Amino acid sequence: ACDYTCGSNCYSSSDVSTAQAAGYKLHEDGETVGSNSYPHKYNNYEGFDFSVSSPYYEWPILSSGDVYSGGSPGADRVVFNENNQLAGVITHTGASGNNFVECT
Ligand SMILES: Nc1nc2c(ncn2[C@@H]2O[C@H](CO)[C@@H](OP(=O)(O)O)[C@H]2O)c(=O)[nH]1
Ligand SMILES: [Ca+2]
Repeated sequence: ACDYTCGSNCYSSSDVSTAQAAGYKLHEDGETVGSNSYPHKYNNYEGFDFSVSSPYYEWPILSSGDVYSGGSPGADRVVFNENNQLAGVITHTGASGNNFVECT
């Protein structure tokens, strides 16, 4: 069973922890990857009820199982905070335009 289901993509907790660790490391070092500069601030315009405090940062999680290193980020993202706490896993899949919905 999937711990997080983003559309058709299936992710386990280990998939999320691995992606999160990479994104947080880049955040700490003040570095970014890709043309859209990840990781970067996630403003939460959607208004999700996150259990952890802001600021939030978004980082791509890939269905391939690889850690994001540039190029197309796909539709899925892990959102973490300043303390490297997982806020949640969100996706563009099933959401209009560039909006997000939570992965179930
Ligand atoms: N939908 C949405 N996009 C946000 C939010 N905060 C920042 N963004 C950025 O706005 C764009 C929406 O897809 C993305 O930028 P990016 O294109 O540079 O990755 C996304 O990272 C937010 O709260 N909601
Ligand atoms: Ca996996």
